[PDB]
Amino acid sequence: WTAPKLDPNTPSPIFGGSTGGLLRKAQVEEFYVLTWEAKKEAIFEMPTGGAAIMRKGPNLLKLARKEQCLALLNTFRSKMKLDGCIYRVFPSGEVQYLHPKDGVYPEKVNKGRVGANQNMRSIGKNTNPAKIKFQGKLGPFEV
Amino acid sequence: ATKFPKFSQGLASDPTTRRIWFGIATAHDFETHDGMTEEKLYQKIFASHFGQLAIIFLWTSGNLFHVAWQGNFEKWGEDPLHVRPIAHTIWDPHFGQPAVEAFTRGGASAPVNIAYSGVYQWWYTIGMRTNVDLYNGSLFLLFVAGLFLFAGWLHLQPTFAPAVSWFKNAESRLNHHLSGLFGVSSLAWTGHLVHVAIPASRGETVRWDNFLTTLPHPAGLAPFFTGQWAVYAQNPDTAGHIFGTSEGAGTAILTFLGGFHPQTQSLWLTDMAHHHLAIAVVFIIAGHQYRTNFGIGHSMKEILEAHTAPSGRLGAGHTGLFDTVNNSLHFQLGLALASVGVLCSLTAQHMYSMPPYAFLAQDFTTQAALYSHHQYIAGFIMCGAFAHGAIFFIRDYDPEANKGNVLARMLEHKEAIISHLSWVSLFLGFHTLGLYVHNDVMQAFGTPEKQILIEPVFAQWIQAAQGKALYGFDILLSGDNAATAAGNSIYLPGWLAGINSSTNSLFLPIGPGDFLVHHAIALGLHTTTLILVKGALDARGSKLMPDKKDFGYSFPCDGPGRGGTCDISAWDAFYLAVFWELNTVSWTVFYFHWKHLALWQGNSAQFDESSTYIMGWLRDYLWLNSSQLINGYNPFGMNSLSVWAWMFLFGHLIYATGFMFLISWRGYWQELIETLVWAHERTPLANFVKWNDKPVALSIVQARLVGLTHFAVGFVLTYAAFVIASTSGKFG
Amino acid sequence: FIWAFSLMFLFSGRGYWQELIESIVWAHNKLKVAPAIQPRALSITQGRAVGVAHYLLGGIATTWSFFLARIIAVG
Amino acid sequence: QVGPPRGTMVKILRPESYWFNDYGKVISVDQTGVRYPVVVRFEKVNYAGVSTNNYALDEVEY
Amino acid sequence: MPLSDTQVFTALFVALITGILSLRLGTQLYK
Amino acid sequence: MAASLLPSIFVPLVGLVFPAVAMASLFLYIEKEQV
Amino acid sequence: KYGDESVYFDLSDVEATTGSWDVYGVDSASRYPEQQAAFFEAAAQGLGRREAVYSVLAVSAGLLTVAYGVKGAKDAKLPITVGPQQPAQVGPRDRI
Amino acid sequence: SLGTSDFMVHHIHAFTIHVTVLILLKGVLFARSSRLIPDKANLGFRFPCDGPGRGGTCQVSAWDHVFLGLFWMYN
Amino acid sequence: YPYLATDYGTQLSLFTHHMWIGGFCICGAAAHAAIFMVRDYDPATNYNNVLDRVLRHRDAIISHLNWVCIFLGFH
Amino acid sequence: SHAVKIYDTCIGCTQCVRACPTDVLEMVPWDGCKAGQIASAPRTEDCVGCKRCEAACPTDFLSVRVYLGSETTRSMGLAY
Ligand code: CLA
Ligand code: CLA
Ligand code: CLA
Ligand code: CLA
Ligand code: CLA
Ligand code: CLA
Ligand code: CLA
Ligand SMILES: CC1=C(/C=C/C(C)=C/C=C/C(C)=C/C=C/C=C(C)/C=C/C=C(C)/C=C/C2=C(C)CCCC2(C)C)C(C)(C)CCC1
Ligand SMILES: CC1=C(/C=C/C(C)=C/C=C/C(C)=C/C=C/C=C(C)/C=C/C=C(C)/C=C/C2=C(C)CCCC2(C)C)C(C)(C)CCC1
Ligand SMILES: CC1=C(C/C=C(\C)CCC[C@H](C)CCC[C@H](C)CCCC(C)C)C(=O)c2ccccc2C1=O
Ligand SMILES: CC1=C(C/C=C(\C)CCC[C@H](C)CCC[C@H](C)CCCC(C)C)C(=O)c2ccccc2C1=O
Ligand code: SF4
Ligand code: SF4
Ligand code: SF4
Repeated sequence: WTAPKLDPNTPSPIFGGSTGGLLRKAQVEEFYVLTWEAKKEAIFEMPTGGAAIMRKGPNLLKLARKEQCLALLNTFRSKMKLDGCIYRVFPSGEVQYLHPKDGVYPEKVNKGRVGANQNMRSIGKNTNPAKIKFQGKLGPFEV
Repeated sequence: ATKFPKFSQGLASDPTTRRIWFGIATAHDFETHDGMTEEKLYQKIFASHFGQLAIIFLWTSGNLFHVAWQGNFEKWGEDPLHVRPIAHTIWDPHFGQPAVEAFTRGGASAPVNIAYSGVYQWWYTIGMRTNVDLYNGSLFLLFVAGLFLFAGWLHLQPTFAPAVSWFKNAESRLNHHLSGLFGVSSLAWTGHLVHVAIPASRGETVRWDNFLTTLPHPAGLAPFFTGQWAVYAQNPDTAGHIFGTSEGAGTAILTFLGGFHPQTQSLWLTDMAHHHLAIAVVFIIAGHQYRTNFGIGHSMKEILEAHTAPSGRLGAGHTGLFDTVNNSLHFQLGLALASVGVLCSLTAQHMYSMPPYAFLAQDFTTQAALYSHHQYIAGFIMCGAFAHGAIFFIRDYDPEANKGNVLARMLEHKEAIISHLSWVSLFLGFHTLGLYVHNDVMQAFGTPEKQILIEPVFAQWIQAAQGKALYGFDILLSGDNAATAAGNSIYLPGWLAGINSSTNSLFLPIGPGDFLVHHAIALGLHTTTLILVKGALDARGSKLMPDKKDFGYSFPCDGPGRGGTCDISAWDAFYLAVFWELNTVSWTVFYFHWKHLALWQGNSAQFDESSTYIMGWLRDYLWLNSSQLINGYNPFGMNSLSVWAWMFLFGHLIYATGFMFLISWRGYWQELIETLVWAHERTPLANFVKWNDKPVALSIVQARLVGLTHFAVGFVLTYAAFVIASTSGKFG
Repeated sequence: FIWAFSLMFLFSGRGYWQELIESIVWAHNKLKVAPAIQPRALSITQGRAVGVAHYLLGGIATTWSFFLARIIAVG
Repeated sequence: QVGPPRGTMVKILRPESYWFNDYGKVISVDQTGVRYPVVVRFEKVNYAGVSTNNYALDEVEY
Repeated sequence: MPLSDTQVFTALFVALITGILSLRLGTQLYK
Repeated sequence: MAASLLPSIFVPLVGLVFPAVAMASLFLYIEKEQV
Repeated sequence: KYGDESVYFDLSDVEATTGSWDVYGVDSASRYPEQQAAFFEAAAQGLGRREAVYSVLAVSAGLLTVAYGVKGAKDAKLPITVGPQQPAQVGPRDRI
Repeated sequence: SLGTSDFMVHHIHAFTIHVTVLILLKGVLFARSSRLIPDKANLGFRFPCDGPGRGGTCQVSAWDHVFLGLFWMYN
Repeated sequence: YPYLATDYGTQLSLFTHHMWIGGFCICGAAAHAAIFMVRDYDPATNYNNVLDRVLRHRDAIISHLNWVCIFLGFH
Repeated sequence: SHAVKIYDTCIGCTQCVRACPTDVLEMVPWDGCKAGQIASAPRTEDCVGCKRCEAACPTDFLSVRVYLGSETTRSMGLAY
């Protein structure tokens, strides 16, 4: 995984339209793009609602939330055993490689990942909130 | 980001309508504010106390001004038993001509509201007679409120702002509050009663103009400083004394007659002056207990430190609790709320039975309204006390510092406490409900003689000890022994006259219905205490969620995992206990109201017959006394109870709307709002207008609170409308 | 009564009841009465199910008793 | 080999554990110097439905 | 005897001053 | 004279005017951007 | 390109990708008569400023409430302004 | 006969029917997914929630819609 | 039935009974519609049919129904 | 956003990671457990707070914990 995969203009799945697609948030704030390689043409379920047909080869799909993209990708991986990546696209026009964020699915341990938000202690060894009183602390968990 | 959560960045950056709601909600939670030091916390609390004290005094001044300006205080004073007090004029543009013609009561020439707060009887008893006196009082309290607002402003400036250690000075604060806030205040009130209220009760008006010229006693201060203090009790008021006149008026200013003034059915004003004097002496003495700046007095830390049981049954005793109480604002708040709620209950339970205000016992609607008021306030204050103690256990409790003291011991045997609370609650509810259902069935089956009617002989035996001669135990004051002989020198003739009279409510006769309802009350108190103590002791963690102290006082849940953790927080324990508190207080005030209504119609047999089974309460109390209330307005016009009918139905509405927030939960509503967002975004001519904050459903805790608030508001308003309308329809 | 009793299941949540069960289970374990089948609070779905079931039962049976008593007595 | 032998009943000392102050059979103890090597099996399930978890050497007693 | 109009308006002006002072206290609290 | 005048002015003042200004003002502040 | 077959993503055509479309708007510069436009420009000459509108509405609120409490309520013949003009009634226990 | 009270009560009936239909049809249509939870089909027909996240996801399952739906039906 | 209308009690009872049965059965119909939708619904066999298009504008249906519901209640 | 913390009782079973619907959690190499891997939460900004990780964590008490904090758009799970 030398570099993240770039985002081309690949064909989108066949869909008749729905009212569950992108709202104004895509225009003002952000929206997410899911791209996957399909082994064969098949009918999948849109996370917004309705049924769509994915095209053989690469597909591109823009969705409102990362959760929708990841739910659909997890469906593709667990049922159809496909591979896919997610991008975040801002209104300024800069995309952002999101899934898996390493080139390796997070459930598989991969070298080079650095532990973030790890407390090297058990849950009961957290101090009491009275000891961190009047301190800029989120809670006992962040000390 | 926005400016409204000035105290919360995390809410300022929130892009949804939850920002507004949580900035409203967390406004007064100063301890969780960004960049909040202890010094700023204490200074802001001090100035907020100044602020709402000024609010209290403005409320009192407003009551006085409205009674002076729009009320009928003089005329009411002329005929207290045949004049309905006036609260304030109504200027409602929505009134129709029948409403304007039906709300004109008293001698008003405009629509008015009939003051059911007892302020008329109170102000008449304290010597106020004319609208000018009430106006002067209102203006003075306006000045006092302005003074306290200026004091809050001044002590917020850096020169005058006090440090944390000034607040932490416990000894000086308690010395000054006991001696001066309590003691000297009681002395000054005694001086008022002796100089103004008693002379006004005996006919002569003593205002500031003739103050300093009319001696309150025929002898001056010679009996005082020569130690002949019994001269001030030489000639009390005659039994045939008319309040506010000189017929049968004595000269004694301080005495301990006891009982009630026969014409007003209220406490003798000389008794209440002597009472406040004795309190003043006791509290001025008490306020020299602690050591501040003069090398004498106790140290509270060392008092607690030296009280450790030698056998170790209590563990390390109270060692380490001084700093716990003093550094914990939530511990202090829970203690203050606990005490204040107990006091409010005591006021409810003592004002009905021992009315301190002239012509208050004869005005039944005011008595009922005051009892309901103070009991509901007390129940809420109690719920707050326990909630703040749970908050103390989360935020302010230090297990390392409190190691071995009674508090850590409470944590150690919390399961025993909760389990025995559950046992007593289960026993009380099983047996009380079973006896009520049994009595329901026996009445239903036409054999009321087979009811389990347990005579409450213990309470009756107390009453016999206290002078009641109905039951015939005749042990302590009803019998002839040393206790009664000692009592029969000063107080006991008046007390026995009061307690053995059928008219007053000093110690009402007790029956099996009173047994069953007091056990229902005990059920309610034990269950509410179960919920609240469970919340407080499991606040810091339980087996379902060991690390509950890391999530704060109020959080929604810990997810559906581990079986489900809905309503797991101590805040949620409070939220659940408020229902039981409302239920218990309603039981108590239903008992009060029905027993007193039976007394006031003169047929106490109705309650004594129908209070043993639930259908009797549903029929002869709720259904029976709701007739005139629901007929406040109807197709055949309306009367003066139409407002209370509307409020009755209003409270029903709020109660039901609360049920919506309590039963339906967030996630149905979130999806519904999502569809609504789509609709508004895709509607022509409406997409021109766009929300600044993203509309979202109410959060879980927020909606639990909103539903609880609606539940409680509808509860209180419905019952207030009922207790006032029924009592005024039957008695005015 | 059954309608008001349903309000218990409706207005509350599983976490509280589970902790109360923990205290009661402590009391049972104190006397060696601990059941082999571990006591558990109702599931959240079951709590809602019980709440709606008792609510419907109490409301409908109240209306049933009211209607039948009224219409039988008046005739 | 360190820690309790396999098959012995160990009293749990972790305060947050569901089986705190309860007894469970030792299944295995990891000798590779891991933080929680002691695998303890429990007759009764927790709220998550599991019957086992890992403990340190000072979180068990036999 | 009803309150004189001068009495009502004097008390109302005192109230207006009290309200000004309440605003000063509120602003000071908000800092 | 106070009794015949002041209610008819202050009831709309406190129940229509002051609410309107207060709600508008609070709205303008709450929606006011942080910067 | 956004216009390609089965392509609806374009970092150059961000507006079409995100759906920010003017559905019914029209950019025609003039629809009204010019002098009518001039009249209504002059009729709202000072009110085009938001704070001028704030002053207008504050003054209007004060004048409407004063006039309603002095003259408007009486003119509308509200029952509240009309006196009770009926004999009074006494509550139970002969309490007026 | 059918006077104004009959008009009002019949429009009430229609209101209450339409709300019950709202709840039930929302549960059926959003049984598999929503903008809040897209992966709701695999959570099952009868689950309590998806967690306190997303602001709180209580009573999202179509079963919970039948719960509220049942309530309004009763009403 | 003979002497049914004259017996007001049985007539009221039958009306109320069958109303409650009807409302319950409708709520169950919604529940089993949702159960089918979660469990037995296959997007492959429902591509552009009458059900899939309902699922593709459920937002419009629910928003219009909710609007209708609000309107009806308010009025 | 919310706060997600991983504690050293983690056995590296990956169930928290597989349960996460927003890809907040990932497995990293770690010598502390037998499996040789601990979870981590780099993309904490994407945590909606659904607490599926806590539901899927077998260790008693949980090795992954989610503490609800400041609510953002992503945390609120809004498509608008
Ligand atoms: C908190 C005490 C209090 C309360 C509850 C009331 C209640 C009422 N007053 Mg009274 N009033 C009060 C104090 C109070 N007043 C005081 C101290 C004065 C000055 C002497 C007045 C002078 C006054 C007049 C002259 C008139 C009323 C009128 C009214 C009625 C409604 C119109 C109105 O609100 O105008 C109130 C008018 C004001 C100018 C505001 C006065 C309020 C005080 C000074 C401040 C109270 C603020 C409060 C503590 C904190 C608010 C913050 C937040 C909780 C909202 C209503 C019965 C009118 C009436 O009878 O209509 C039928 C009427 O004509 N009031
Ligand atoms: C003689 C000295 C003195 C006096 C009078 C007071 C008085 C007061 N202090 Mg204290 N204080 C003092 C010295 C004193 N202080 C010292 C030396 C310090 C430094 C250590 C402080 C530090 C201090 C702090 C830190 C705070 C106060 C506060 C207060 C106010 C509390 C409100 C109150 O009175 O509730 C009303 C209470 C009573 C009148 C006594 C209660 C009696 C019971 C509950 C009721 C009995 C009532 C009775 C039966 C009649 C009721 C019915 C009748 C109305 C019909 C009060 C005005 C608080 C504040 O900020 O307010 C501005 C506060 O936060 N004080
Ligand atoms: C002297 C008394 C006192 C004091 C100083 C405090 C102070 C505090 N409490 Mg405590 N509390 C009290 C009494 C008190 N409370 C009582 C009596 C109760 C029981 C009801 C509670 C219950 C309680 C809970 C459960 C919690 C607090 C919390 C807090 C803190 C923050 C309050 C907040 O969130 O913002 C201010 C609160 C609000 C703006 C909400 C008020 C909403 C009300 C209920 C609406 C009422 C509607 C109205 C009456 C209807 C009008 C009539 C209708 C006809 C229209 C603060 C330390 C919270 C906290 O974080 O503690 C650290 C917390 O979780 N308290
Ligand atoms: C009328 C309504 C009602 C009733 C009866 C109860 C009853 C109870 N609540 Mg609940 N509760 C309610 C409303 C109600 N609550 C509401 C609306 C709230 C707000 C959410 C609460 C909140 C609440 C909390 C938070 C707590 C309670 C607790 C309790 C118990 C208190 C102990 C007691 O009285 O035991 C006596 C028990 C009863 C009266 C229950 C009914 C038992 C019946 C009579 C026996 C039936 C036998 C008969 C053969 C049945 C036939 C059925 C057949 C078809 C199978 C009890 C089980 C506390 C608890 O668990 O304490 C241990 C507790 O912690 N409740
Ligand atoms: C839609 C019908 C309707 C409306 C609009 C009103 C309106 C009014 N009535 Mg009428 N009334 C009605 C129906 C109605 N009534 C009916 C059916 C009855 C039964 C016959 C009555 C019986 C009646 C009586 C007996 C009296 C009134 C009075 C009043 C006035 C209250 C004075 C005021 O504004 O105080 C200011 C408003 C309040 C104090 C309300 C506070 C409530 C809020 C929600 C509390 C929480 C506040 C919170 C902090 C948020 C604030 C936001 C704020 C910034 C905007 C007002 C003109 C009173 C009056 O004229 O006295 C002057 C009076 O005494 N009415
Ligand atoms: C609590 C304060 C309060 C007060 C003082 C009023 C006052 C009034 N309301 Mg009510 N109202 C209130 C609260 C209040 N409302 C609330 C909270 C609600 C929601 C439930 C309502 C709902 C309501 C309805 C639905 C209606 C009224 C109507 C009226 C008007 C009756 C006049 C009349 O007989 O028709 C004669 C009417 C006229 C001659 C026209 C008068 C037009 C002027 C411009 C009004 C002046 C009012 C005010 C002083 C200035 C603006 C204040 C503020 C916006 C800045 C009167 C001005 C009725 C009406 O006709 O009002 C438009 C009516 O239909 N109100
Ligand atoms: C009496 C109690 C009550 C009330 C008023 C409501 C009201 C509502 N519910 Mg709730 N609900 C309740 C109890 C209640 N529910 C209970 C106990 C349950 C069981 C859990 C539910 C379950 C529930 C669900 C599951 C759903 C609803 C829905 C609705 C809405 C239906 C639309 C409607 O009524 O038109 C509009 C609202 C009303 C008519 C409410 C009364 C308002 C009156 C007319 C006042 C009008 C304005 C007034 C003058 C105030 C302005 C002045 C003021 C500022 C002073 C509405 C918000 C549905 C919904 O939201 O979709 C539409 C829905 O899906 N509710
Ligand atoms: C949670 C918590 C809290 C709170 C708590 C509470 C709220 C409690 C309450 C409590 C209470 C509320 C109590 C009460 C009590 C009472 C008492 C204790 C009483 C007594 C009495 C007596 C002793 C009497 C005697 C007598 C008689 C019998 C009669 C006559 C006279 C004489 C005197 C002889 C705190 C903060 C603290 C801490 C933390 C936690
Ligand atoms: C011109 C004129 C007029 C009018 C007048 C007026 C308008 C007056 C007024 C006056 C006023 C208008 C007064 C007021 C007062 C007020 C007050 C006195 C208030 C107070 C408040 C408070 C005290 C509060 C506090 C607080 C809060 C609650 C919040 C925050 C915190 C604090 C604490 C700050 C008329 C038309 C009639 C006639 C002609 C002439
Ligand atoms: C009805 C309802 C909603 C929908 C309610 C919406 C989101 C809020 C409605 C607010 C509007 C703006 C009307 C508010 C009317 C109030 C009288 C205004 C109070 C404002 C104060 C700040 C003064 C929920 O989001 C919810 C969530 C969890 C459990 C139960 C429920 C629930 O029952
Ligand atoms: C009361 C209550 C409980 C507690 C109820 C307990 C767990 C179960 C109810 C008691 C039954 C009766 C226990 C079964 C008893 C055995 C069958 C024993 C034989 C009976 C002999 C006594 C005769 C919840 O678990 C709950 C969960 C979610 C929302 C609301 C609630 C809720 O309101
Ligand atoms: S509250 Fe709703 S969401 Fe949070 S746990 Fe209980 S059920 Fe699941
Ligand atoms: S956190 Fe719980 S689930 Fe995620 S890996 Fe560590 S142990 Fe397995
Ligand atoms: S909460 Fe939901 S999102 Fe945040 S980590 Fe746990 S699972 Fe992934």
